[PDB]
Amino acid sequence: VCCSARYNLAILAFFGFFIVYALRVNLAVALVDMVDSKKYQWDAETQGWILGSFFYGYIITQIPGGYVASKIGGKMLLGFGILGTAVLTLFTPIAADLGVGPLIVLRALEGLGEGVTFPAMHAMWSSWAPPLERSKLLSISYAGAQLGTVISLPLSGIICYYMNWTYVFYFFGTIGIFWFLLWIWLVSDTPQKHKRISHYEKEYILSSLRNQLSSQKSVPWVPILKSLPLWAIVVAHFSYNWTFYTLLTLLPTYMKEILRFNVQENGFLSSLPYLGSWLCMILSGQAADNLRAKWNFSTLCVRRIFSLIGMIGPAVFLVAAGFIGCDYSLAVAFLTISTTLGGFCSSGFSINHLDIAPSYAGILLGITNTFATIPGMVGPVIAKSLTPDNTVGEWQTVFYIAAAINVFGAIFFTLFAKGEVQNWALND
Repeated sequence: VCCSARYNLAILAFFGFFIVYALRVNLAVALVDMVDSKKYQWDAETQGWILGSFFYGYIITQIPGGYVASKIGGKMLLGFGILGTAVLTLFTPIAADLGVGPLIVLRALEGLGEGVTFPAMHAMWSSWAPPLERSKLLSISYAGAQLGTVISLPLSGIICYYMNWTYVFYFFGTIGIFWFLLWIWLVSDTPQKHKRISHYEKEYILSSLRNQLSSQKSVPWVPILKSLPLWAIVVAHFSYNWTFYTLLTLLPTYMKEILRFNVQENGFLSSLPYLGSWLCMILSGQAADNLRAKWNFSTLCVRRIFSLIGMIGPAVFLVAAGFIGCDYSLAVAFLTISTTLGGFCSSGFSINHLDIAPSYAGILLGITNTFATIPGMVGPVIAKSLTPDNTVGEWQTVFYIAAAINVFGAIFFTLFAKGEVQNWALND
């Protein structure tokens, strides 16, 4: 039944991430319409910092967000993070008028508010998803970001065409509040707290989670930081984020500067890879859960297979993108194929935090994001320093580096990953 309580939560989280990512993306396309050459005379560096200061706040509140979510539950953290994002987005037109400093402060506040949503959602699923249904539920929850980017890219441009650029922020921000009103009303942080959950569904979920939750009184920080299986996930996530920062920022820039294709202006062709990623995310979660449920594959084997696919497969196409030459059509094809194969990581390492320690998945995902958000802020300078002459060979070297990092991460995860609850997560 589609209207079951846990899938209702999954759909609501899907739309929450859709809204948050649409809010995040629409700035990148409203900016080009408001900058000069009233219009604001911000150069390339000022625009880059306006865009990138979000992550300097996004990084900070990952581990604290996970810890607080494990202590009190994720409902309020997620709801208020997304509400803060929306409300602060509503003020972007004013902050732009005060000046660069106020706007960078606003973006940093958005990042701080938004840092807790992912660890909070993991800590929320640690109480809602039965072990043999995590792949479906988490995939449905996190495909919202992909669909949000897909819908935000063209619709914001349409709004700017028919309305002033401020209405983009107004529209998405008010939709954020209208979603928060549903989140406050329809969702609870645990099945025992749910107001409408049927008796047998609660019994089913609690019975499924009965022997995986922890009896411990306090977080095992030392075991968490000492466990090799966690560092396997960290190494996988860092490599994945580096590879996809490359794929979705540098490769479009490669097409812009070397091939002169200007994909950023086309719009729809830019959203195509995200649509493919959304569809593959959902279907690879479905297939990954079926493999564990019906065919009786070991969880670790499924994680290994899907991580190897979703990491190594994109590497080959990313490397090929440097050899395609003047044909930008096949460059777009490789971008789309790589971003589509990227969906398997939604059932690969991206879920393994719950697998190795469900009771502390919030903290584990907080640590993993704290490590994996670094590439999104170190890549700009690396690319700037690796392509001084801006020729095909330098971009080929950049793609070689990205593919090498991706393959090393995939191999490390394959070697050192685990798919069963660690003993340090069960009892003192």
